[PDB]
Amino acid sequence: ARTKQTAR
Amino acid sequence: SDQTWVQCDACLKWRKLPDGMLPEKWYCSNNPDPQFRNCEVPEEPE
Ligand SMILES: [Zn+2]
Repeated sequence: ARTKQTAR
Repeated sequence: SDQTWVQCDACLKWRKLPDGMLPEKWYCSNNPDPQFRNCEVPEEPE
């Protein structure tokens, strides 16, 4: 799967 | 953060996933959260 992390 | 997002391969929207979680292809229908389990649901903001 294509994933990305954002800085929550 | 860090919030994990996955992109639906059908509608291209990004969906939040629980921390620590996958198939090669992923779709809204596979969402553990029933609120975001249909491609019609608008993408959540960052
Ligand atoms: Zn979708």
